[PDB]
Amino acid sequence: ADLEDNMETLNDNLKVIEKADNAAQVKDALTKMAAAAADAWSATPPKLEDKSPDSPEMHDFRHGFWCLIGQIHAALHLANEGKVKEAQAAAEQLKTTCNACHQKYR
Amino acid sequence: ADLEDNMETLNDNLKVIEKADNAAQVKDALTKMAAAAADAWSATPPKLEDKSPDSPEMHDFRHGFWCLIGQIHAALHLANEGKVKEAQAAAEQLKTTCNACHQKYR
Amino acid sequence: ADLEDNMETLNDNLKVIEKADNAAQVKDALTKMAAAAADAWSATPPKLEDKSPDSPEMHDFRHGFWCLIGQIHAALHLANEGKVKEAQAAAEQLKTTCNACHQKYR
Amino acid sequence: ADLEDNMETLNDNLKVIEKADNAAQVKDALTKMAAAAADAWSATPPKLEDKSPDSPEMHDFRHGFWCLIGQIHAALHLANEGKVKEAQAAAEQLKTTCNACHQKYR
Amino acid sequence: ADLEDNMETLNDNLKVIEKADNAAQVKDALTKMAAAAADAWSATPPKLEDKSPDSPEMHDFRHGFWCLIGQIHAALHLANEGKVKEAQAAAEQLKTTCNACHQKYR
Amino acid sequence: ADLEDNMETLNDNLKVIEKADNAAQVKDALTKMAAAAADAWSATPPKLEDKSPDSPEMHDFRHGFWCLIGQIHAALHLANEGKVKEAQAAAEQLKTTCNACHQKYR
Amino acid sequence: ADLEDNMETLNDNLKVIEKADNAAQVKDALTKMAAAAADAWSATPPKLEDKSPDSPEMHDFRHGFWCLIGQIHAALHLANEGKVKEAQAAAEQLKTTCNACHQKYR
Amino acid sequence: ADLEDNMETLNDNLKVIEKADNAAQVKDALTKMAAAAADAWSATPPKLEDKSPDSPEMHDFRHGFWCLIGQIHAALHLANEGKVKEAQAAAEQLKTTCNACHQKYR
Amino acid sequence: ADLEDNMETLNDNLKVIEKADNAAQVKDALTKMAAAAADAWSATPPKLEDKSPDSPEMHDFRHGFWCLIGQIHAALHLANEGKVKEAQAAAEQLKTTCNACHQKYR
Amino acid sequence: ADLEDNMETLNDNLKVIEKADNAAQVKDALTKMAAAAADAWSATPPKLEDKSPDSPEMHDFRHGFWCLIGQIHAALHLANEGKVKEAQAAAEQLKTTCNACHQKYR
Amino acid sequence: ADLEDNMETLNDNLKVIEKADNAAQVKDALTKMAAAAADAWSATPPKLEDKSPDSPEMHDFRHGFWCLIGQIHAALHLANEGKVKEAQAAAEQLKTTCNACHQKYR
Amino acid sequence: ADLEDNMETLNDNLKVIEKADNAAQVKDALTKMAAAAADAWSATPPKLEDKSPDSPEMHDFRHGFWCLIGQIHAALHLANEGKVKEAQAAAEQLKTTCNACHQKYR
Ligand code: HEM
Ligand code: HEM
Ligand code: HEM
Ligand code: HEM
Ligand code: HEM
Ligand code: HEM
Ligand code: HEM
Ligand code: HEM
Ligand code: HEM
Ligand code: HEM
Ligand code: HEM
Ligand code: HEM
Ligand SMILES: [Zn+2]
Ligand SMILES: [Zn+2]
Ligand SMILES: [Zn+2]
Ligand SMILES: [Zn+2]
Ligand SMILES: [Zn+2]
Ligand SMILES: [Zn+2]
Ligand SMILES: [Zn+2]
Ligand SMILES: [Zn+2]
Ligand SMILES: [Zn+2]
Ligand SMILES: [Zn+2]
Ligand SMILES: [Zn+2]
Ligand SMILES: [Zn+2]
Ligand SMILES: [Zn+2]
Ligand SMILES: [Zn+2]
Ligand SMILES: [Zn+2]
Ligand SMILES: [Zn+2]
Ligand SMILES: [Zn+2]
Ligand SMILES: [Zn+2]
Ligand SMILES: [Zn+2]
Ligand SMILES: [Zn+2]
Ligand SMILES: [Zn+2]
Ligand SMILES: [Zn+2]
Ligand SMILES: [Zn+2]
Ligand SMILES: [Zn+2]
Ligand SMILES: [Zn+2]
Ligand SMILES: [Zn+2]
Ligand SMILES: [Zn+2]
Ligand SMILES: [Zn+2]
Ligand SMILES: [Zn+2]
Ligand SMILES: [Zn+2]
Ligand SMILES: [Zn+2]
Ligand SMILES: [Zn+2]
Ligand SMILES: [Zn+2]
Ligand SMILES: [Zn+2]
Ligand SMILES: [Zn+2]
Ligand SMILES: [Zn+2]
Repeated sequence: ADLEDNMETLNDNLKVIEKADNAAQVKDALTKMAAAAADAWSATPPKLEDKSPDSPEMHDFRHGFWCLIGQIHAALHLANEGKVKEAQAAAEQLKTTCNACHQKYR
Repeated sequence: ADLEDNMETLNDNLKVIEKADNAAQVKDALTKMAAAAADAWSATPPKLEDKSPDSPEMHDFRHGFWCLIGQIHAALHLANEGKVKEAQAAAEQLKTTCNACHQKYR
Repeated sequence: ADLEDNMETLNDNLKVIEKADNAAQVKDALTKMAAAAADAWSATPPKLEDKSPDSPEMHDFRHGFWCLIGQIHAALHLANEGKVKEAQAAAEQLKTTCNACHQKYR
Repeated sequence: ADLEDNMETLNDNLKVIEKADNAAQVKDALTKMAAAAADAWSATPPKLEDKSPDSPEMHDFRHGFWCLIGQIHAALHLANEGKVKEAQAAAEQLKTTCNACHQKYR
Repeated sequence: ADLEDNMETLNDNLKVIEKADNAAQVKDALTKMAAAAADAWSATPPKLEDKSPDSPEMHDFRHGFWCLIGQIHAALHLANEGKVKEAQAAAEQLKTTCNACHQKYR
Repeated sequence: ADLEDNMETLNDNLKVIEKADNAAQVKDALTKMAAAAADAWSATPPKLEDKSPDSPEMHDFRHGFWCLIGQIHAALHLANEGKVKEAQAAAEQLKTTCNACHQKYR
Repeated sequence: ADLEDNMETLNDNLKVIEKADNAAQVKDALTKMAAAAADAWSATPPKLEDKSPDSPEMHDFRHGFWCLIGQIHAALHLANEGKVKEAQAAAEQLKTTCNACHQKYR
Repeated sequence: ADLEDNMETLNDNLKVIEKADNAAQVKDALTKMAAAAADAWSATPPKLEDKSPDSPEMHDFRHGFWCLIGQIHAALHLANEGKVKEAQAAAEQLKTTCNACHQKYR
Repeated sequence: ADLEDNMETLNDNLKVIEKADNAAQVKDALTKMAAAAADAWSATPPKLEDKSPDSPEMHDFRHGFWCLIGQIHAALHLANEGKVKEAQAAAEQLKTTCNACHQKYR
Repeated sequence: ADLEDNMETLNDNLKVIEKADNAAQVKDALTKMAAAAADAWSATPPKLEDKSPDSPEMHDFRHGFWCLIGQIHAALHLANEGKVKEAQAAAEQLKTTCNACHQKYR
Repeated sequence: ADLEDNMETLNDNLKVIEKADNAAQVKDALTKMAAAAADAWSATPPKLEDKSPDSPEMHDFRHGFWCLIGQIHAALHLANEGKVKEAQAAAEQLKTTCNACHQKYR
Repeated sequence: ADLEDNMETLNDNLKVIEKADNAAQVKDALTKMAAAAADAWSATPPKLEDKSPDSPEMHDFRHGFWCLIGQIHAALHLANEGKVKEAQAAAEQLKTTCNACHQKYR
C-alpha cells in the first residue's frame, strides 16, 4: 500500500477504536494500524521527495512512526488484557503524534 | 468489522484500484474487498433489523453479497494475470452491484 | 458424517450455546455447527430421494443450508467480540431456519 | 484458468472417474473437479457478456455451478467412504447438470 | 467442553461406529472420542468434588480414562488398517470400561 | 530447562495468576506452567539420583507431575472460559500438589 | 505399526544411540523411539491376550510404556543440550524398563 | 543415518510389506523405504572410497538407488490405490535391484 | 494418476502455456507439469512391459523424465521473472523431449 | 506479560546463562530474554506514568531496551555458533544496561 | 553468518539489482539484503571490538544499518509494485550509506 | 538467481566452510550451496546455448550438478553431525567436481 493508503487505514481504525464497545474490535483495529505504520515507516512523503535519507527531516519522519508503533503496541497490549477504556485512551493519546507529524510534513 | 467498516473497506479499495499503476496494488485491493464482502455477507443492515433471516429482503440482501463476491473473484482473476486496465474496468462495473443494493436497502 | 450425524451435531452444539456462560464455548460450538452444516448441504434427505437434484424441493433444501451458514457466521462474529448474550440471541434466531426446513422436509 | 480450462478439467476428470477402479483415483478426480467448478462459477460465458450480472440468465448460470458442486461433494463424500461404484454412479448423474447448462448457455 | 459434553461426544460416536459401514466413518468417530476422553481425564465429577485429588477415587477415576484412551487407540489402529468389523468389535468391548466407571462414579 | 528452572517457572506463574486482573494473563501463566510441568515430568530430583527409574519413588515422583498437569489443564479450561476468580481458586488448590511432592522429595 | 515392528524400532534406534558420536544422531533416534513407544502403548501382547484390559497384567504392561516414554524424554533433553555421553548414559538406563517388561510378558 | 542404517530401514520394511494385510501398512513401509534410499544415494560404500566420484562404479552405484526409488514409487502408487497384493508383488521384484547392487558393491 | 492421465496433464498445460498472455498462467501450468512428470517417472509404458527395470529401454524411459523436469524448471525460472515470451520459448523446447520419447516408446 | 513479569523473565534467564554449561541452554534463555525485552519496550514504568510518550525519559526508556535487544541478539548469535563462554561474557556485559536503567527509572 | 559474510551478501546483491532486468530478480536480491543487514545490525566490527555497546561509535554503527534497512524496505516496496528502474535507483542511493560507514569503521 | 549468481553463492560458501570455527556456520553454508546447485542444475551455460536439451553436452552438464548435489548432501550429513573438520574435508574434495565441469564448459 502507499503512504496515502496507510494513512486512510490509520484514520479509519482510529474511528473503529473510538466507537468500539469490545476488546476484540479494538485489537483488530490496532493490528491493522500496526501493519499500516510499519509499511509507512519506510515511505518518503511528497514534501520530502528532494531530501536525502539521512536529512534531519527523514530521521524525524522515521522517528515519528517508530513512536507511533510503540504506542500502538502499548494499546494493543491493553486490548489483549480486555482493557477497552484504557486502550481507547491510549489510542486517543496517539493523535498528538499524528498531528505533530502532519504540521511538519503533510 | 461491522457493516459500516466493511463498506468503508469496499469503497477505499475501489479508489485504490481506480488510481493504481500496477498489478500488486490492484490484487491487494481486491483481496481486501473479497474479505470485507465475505464478512458483510452475514450482516443485517439497519433497515432490515425487524425482518426475519428467512424473509425475501434478507434473501435479497445476502444474494447481493454473493453476486459482489462473484464479481470480485472475477476481477481478482484478472489482477492476478497482471491485467491492470481490465481489472480496473471490472471494478468499475461492480459499482452497479453496490448501487443496486444501496437503492433497495441503504 | 451422514445427514443424521450432522443434525445431531447442530442440535447438541446449539444446546451448548444455549447454556454457555462464556464466548469461547459459543465460538467453539458455532464453529462445529458451520462444518456440520457445510457437510449436510450436499445430502439428500429421505423424503426427497424420489426427487431430481434440479427440483424446487432440492433447491429449497440446499438453500436452507446457505441461510443457516449465514446466521451461524453472524453469531460467530458476535461470539468473537465476547458478546455472549448477543451471540446467544443470534443463535436463537437460527432455529427459524431449522424449523422451516423440518416443517417441509423432515 | 479460464472457463474453457475448467471445462477441460471437468471433462478430463469425469473420464478418470469412469475408468477408475479404486477410491483414491475417484477422490482426487472429484477434488480437482470441485475446484474447477468453484473457479468457473465467477466466470461469464461468451453467450452472456451482453447480459447484466442480475439477469435471470446469470442467476441460472451460476446456480448451475452450485448444483454441480453439491453433486460433486456428495460424490466425494461417497468416495471418502470407499464406495467406488456409488461415487461413479453419482458422477454419471452429474451429466444431467452438465448437459442442462450446455443446452442453455454453451 | 464440560464432562457432560465429552460424554455426549463419547456416546454419540459409539453409535456412529455401530452403524458405520466404512473405515473412514470409524476413524473419525474414534478420533473424536479420543479427544473427548483426553479432555475428560482432567475433570472432577460431581460425586467426587468432596474428594482430595490423590484420593483412591480420583486415581481410579482418571485411570479409567487412560484405559479408555488405550482401547480407543487400539480400535483406531485397526480402523487405519481398514479392518472395519474388528474396530467395531473393539468398540463394543469399550462398553465394559464405560459401564465400570459409571457404576462407581456416575 | 532444568528442574530448578521449571520450578521457578511454576512458582512465578502462580504469582502472576494470583495478582492478575484479566483472563489473558491467567491463560498465559497456566500455559507456561503446563509446559514447565510437562518438562519436569521426566526429571530426576537430587534426592532420588541413586534410585532406579522403576522404583516406587520414581513412580511416585512422575505421578505427582501427571497429577499437576491434570489440575493445570482443568484450571486452563476455566481461564479459557474467561473465568478469572475460578481459575485463581483452582490455582490455589494446585498448591497442595506442589507441597505434597516437596514434602516427600525436596 | 504392530507390536513386533515397534519393538524392532526401539531396538535398532537404541543401537544407533549406542554407536552415535553426535547429538543429532541421538536426538533423531530418541524421537523415533518415542513414536514407536507411543504406538506400542495400546497393543495387546500375545501372552496377555487371554486377559481383560482391566487386569493387573495389562495395567502393568500399559504402564511399562509410560515409564519408557519418561526415560526417553529425559535422554532427549540431554541430547538437545549436545550432551552425547550423558544422553547415551540415560539411554543405557531405558534397558531396565525393556528388561523388566520382557521378563514378565515377552 | 549412515549407509548401514538405511539398509536396516530398507530390509526391515521389506519384511513388513511381506506380512502386511492392509494398504496402510504397505504405504508407510514403502514411504520409509523411499526416504532411506534417498538418503543412501549420496553415500560412499566401503568398497568404493578408493574410487573417484565419476568413476563407472559410483555412477552405477548411485543409479542403483534411483532405480530402486523408481520401483518404490511404483509400488507406493499401487498401495495408494489400495491394491495390496500388487504392491507386495512389485516389492518382491525390488529384490532384483537389492541383490544386483549387493553382488557388485557390498 | 496413471500414465495416460499424466500425459493428458502435460499436453493440456502446454497448450495453456502456449496461449497464456501472462506469467501467472505460465507459472501455474509449469507447476502442474512438474508434478505430472514426477508421477510419470515411475510408470511402465505398455510397449516396455515385457522388459526388465534394468534394461536400456527403461533407463532411457526413466531418464526422458529427468530431462523433462530439467526443462520445466528452466521455464519456471523465466516465468517467475515475469518473462512470458521467454518462458513460452523455453516451453517450446520441452517438445523435443516429448517427441524423442514418443518416437521410441509411444 | 506486564513489565514486572518481563523483568523476572530477564532476571531468571540471566541466571540460567550464568550456570549454563551448554549452547542450547544459553540459546533457549536468550530467546526468552529477547521476547521479554520486546514486550517491555512498549511499556511505561510506574515512575513514568505521568510522562508523555515523547518525553526525554520515554525516549531514554525505549532506547535502553533497544540497546538490550541488540546485545541479546549478539549473544544469541554467539550461542548459535556453539560459543558458550563468549555468549556468557556478552550476557554479563548486559548487566551494565539493566543497572543504568534501574538507577533512573526503577 | 558473520559480518564479513553479511557484507559479501550485501555486495553481491547490489550487483544483481544493477544488472537485473525484472522485478522478481530485484525483489529476491533486496530480500537477501534485508536479512543480511538485520543480522549485521547486532555485530561488532574488528575496529570497534574494544568499544562499549553504548559508545558513540556503536550507536553510530547500529544507526547506519537501521538506515540501510529503511532504504532496502523502500526499494523492496517499489520492486513489489513492478517498478524496476525506481528500485534500482533506490538501490544506487544505498551506496552513500555503505560508503559513509566504511570511511569510519571498515 | 542466474548461473553466475549461483556460482558466486557456491564459491562464497566454499570459503565460509574453509574458514569456519563451528558446525552451524558449516551447515548453513552447505544449505545455501545445495540451493544454488539445485537451481543451476536446470540452467544452460553460455557455451552450450546452441546445443539441444537432449545433447551429450547438456546431459553432461546436468549430471555434473546431480553429482555436486550428491556430494553436498553427503557433506551436509557430516556438518549436521557436528563434524567440522570432516565436513571441511568433504568440501575440499567437491572442488574436483567444480573444476571438471569448468574445464569442459566454462
Ligand atoms: C494514527 C495517526 C495518524 C493518522 C490518523 C493519520 C491520518 C492521516 C490522513 C487521514 C492523511 C490524509 C491522507 C490522504 O487522503 O491523502 C494523512 C496524511 C499524511 N500523514 Fe498521517 N496520520 C497519522 C500518522 C502520521 C505520522 C506519525 C506521520 C509522520 C511521522 C504522518 C505523515 C503524513 C504525511 C506525510 C501525509 C501526506 C501524504 C501524502 O500527501 O501523500 N502521519 N495522515
Ligand atoms: C463495491 C461495492 C460497495 C461499495 C463501494 C459500498 C460502499 C458503501 C459506503 C461508502 C457506505 C456508507 C456507510 C457508512 O459508512 O455509513 C455503504 C453503506 C451501506 N451498504 Fe454498501 N457498498 C458496496 C456494496 C454493497 C452491497 C452489495 C450491499 C447489499 C447487499 C450494500 C449494502 C449497504 C447498506 C445496507 C449500507 C448502509 C449501512 C448503514 O447505514 O449502517 N453495499 N456502502
Ligand atoms: C441449526 C438448526 C437445526 C437443528 C438444531 C436440527 C436438528 C435436527 C435433529 C436433532 C434431527 C433428528 C436427527 C435424527 O434423525 O436422529 C434432524 C433431522 C432432520 N433435519 Fe435438521 N436441524 C437443523 C437444521 C436443518 C435444516 C436447515 C434442514 C434443511 C435445510 C434440516 C433437515 C433435516 C432433515 C431432512 C432431517 C431428517 C433426516 C433423517 O431422516 O435422517 N435440518 N434435525
Ligand atoms: C461436470 C459436468 C461438465 C462437463 C463434463 C463439461 C464439459 C465441457 C466441455 C468439454 C466444454 C468444451 C470446452 C472447450 O470448448 O474447450 C465445455 C464448455 C462450456 N461449458 Fe461445460 N461442462 C460441465 C458443466 C458445465 C456447467 C454446469 C455449466 C453451466 C452452469 C457449463 C457451461 C459451459 C459453457 C458456458 C461452455 C462454453 C465455454 C466457451 O465457449 O468458452 N458446463 N464444458
Ligand atoms: C466410551 C464409553 C463411555 C460412554 C459411551 C459414556 C457415556 C456417558 C453418558 C451418555 C453420560 C450421560 C451424560 C449426561 O448426563 O448428559 C455419561 C455421564 C458420565 N460419565 Fe460416561 N461414558 C463413557 C465412559 C466413561 C468413563 C470411562 C468414565 C470414568 C472414568 C465416565 C464417567 C462419567 C461420569 C462421572 C458421568 C456423570 C457426569 C455428570 O453427571 O455431570 N464415563 N457418560
Ligand atoms: C505449582 C506447583 C509447584 C511449585 C510452585 C513448585 C515450586 C518449587 C520451587 C520454588 C522450588 C525451589 C527450587 C530451586 O530453585 O532451588 C522447587 C523445588 C523442587 N520441587 Fe517443586 N514446585 C511445584 C510442584 C512440584 C511437584 C508436583 C513436584 C514433584 C513431583 C516438585 C518437586 C520438586 C523438587 C524435587 C524440588 C527440589 C529441586 C532441587 O533442589 O533441585 N515440585 N519447587
Ligand atoms: C526400549 C526398550 C525395549 C527394547 C529395546 C525392546 C526390544 C524388543 C525386541 C527386539 C523384541 C523382539 C521382536 C520380535 O518379535 O521379532 C521385543 C519383543 C517384545 N517386547 Fe520389547 N523392547 C523394549 C521395551 C519393551 C517394553 C517396555 C515392553 C512392555 C511394557 C515390551 C514388551 C515386549 C513384548 C510383549 C514382546 C513380544 C511380542 C511378540 O511376541 O511379538 N518391550 N522387544
Ligand atoms: C530394497 C532393497 C535392499 C535391501 C533389502 C538391502 C539390504 C541390506 C542389508 C540387510 C545390508 C546389511 C546391512 C548391515 O551390514 O547392517 C545391506 C548392506 C549394503 N547394501 Fe543394501 N539393500 C537394498 C538395496 C541396496 C542397493 C540398491 C544398493 C546399491 C545401489 C545397496 C548397497 C549396499 C551396500 C554398499 C551395503 C554395505 C554397507 C556397509 O558395509 O557398510 N543396497 N543392504
Ligand atoms: C511435455 C512433453 C509431453 C507431452 C506434451 C506428452 C503428451 C502425450 C499425450 C497427449 C499422449 C496420449 C495420451 C493417451 O494415451 O490418451 C501421450 C502418450 C504417451 N507418452 Fe507422452 N507426452 C510428453 C512427454 C513424454 C515423455 C518425456 C515420455 C517418455 C519419457 C512420454 C511417453 C509416453 C508414452 C509411453 C505414451 C503412451 C502411453 C499409453 O499407451 O497409455 N511422453 N503423451
Ligand atoms: C537483562 C537486564 C535486566 C534485568 C536482569 C532486570 C531485572 C529486573 C528486576 C529483577 C526487576 C524487579 C521486578 C519486580 O519484581 O518488581 C526489574 C524492574 C524494573 N526494571 Fe529491569 N531488568 C533489566 C533491564 C531493564 C532495562 C533495560 C530497563 C529500562 C530500559 C529496566 C527497567 C526496569 C523498571 C522501570 C523496573 C520497575 C518495574 C515496576 O516497578 O513495575 N530494566 N528489572
Ligand atoms: C549495501 C551497503 C553495503 C555494502 C555493499 C557493503 C559492502 C562491504 C564489503 C564488500 C565489505 C568487505 C568484506 C570483506 O570481504 O571482508 C564490507 C565490510 C565492512 N562493512 Fe560494509 N557494506 C555495506 C554496508 C555497510 C554499513 C551500513 C556498515 C556500517 C553501518 C558497514 C560496515 C562494514 C564494516 C565494519 C566492514 C569490515 C568488516 C570486517 O573487517 O570484518 N557496511 N562491506
Ligand atoms: C562448488 C563447486 C563450484 C564452484 C565453487 C563454482 C564456481 C564458479 C565461479 C566462481 C564462476 C565464475 C562465474 C562468474 O561469476 O562469471 C563459475 C562459472 C561457471 N561454472 Fe561453476 N562452480 C562450481 C560448480 C560447477 C559445476 C558442477 C558446473 C557444471 C555442471 C559449473 C559450471 C560453470 C559454468 C558453465 C560457468 C560459466 C558461467 C558463465 O560464464 O556464465 N560450475 N563457477
Ligand atoms: Zn505498502
Ligand atoms: Zn542517519
Ligand atoms: Zn525541511
Ligand atoms: Zn467483521
Ligand atoms: Zn476509509
Ligand atoms: Zn429463505
Ligand atoms: Zn460427512
Ligand atoms: Zn436447479
Ligand atoms: Zn482460474
Ligand atoms: Zn472460443
Ligand atoms: Zn485434457
Ligand atoms: Zn442477482
Ligand atoms: Zn473441554
Ligand atoms: Zn447435572
Ligand atoms: Zn448428541
Ligand atoms: Zn495421586
Ligand atoms: Zn527443559
Ligand atoms: Zn523467577
Ligand atoms: Zn514401574
Ligand atoms: Zn502402529
Ligand atoms: Zn483398570
Ligand atoms: Zn542419514
Ligand atoms: Zn562395518
Ligand atoms: Zn531392524
Ligand atoms: Zn559423473
Ligand atoms: Zn499418479
Ligand atoms: Zn539399471
Ligand atoms: Zn506482555
Ligand atoms: Zn520522539
Ligand atoms: Zn524525569
Ligand atoms: Zn549471522
Ligand atoms: Zn545508548
Ligand atoms: Zn572511535
Ligand atoms: Zn534462480
Ligand atoms: Zn560473492
Ligand atoms: Zn537425453
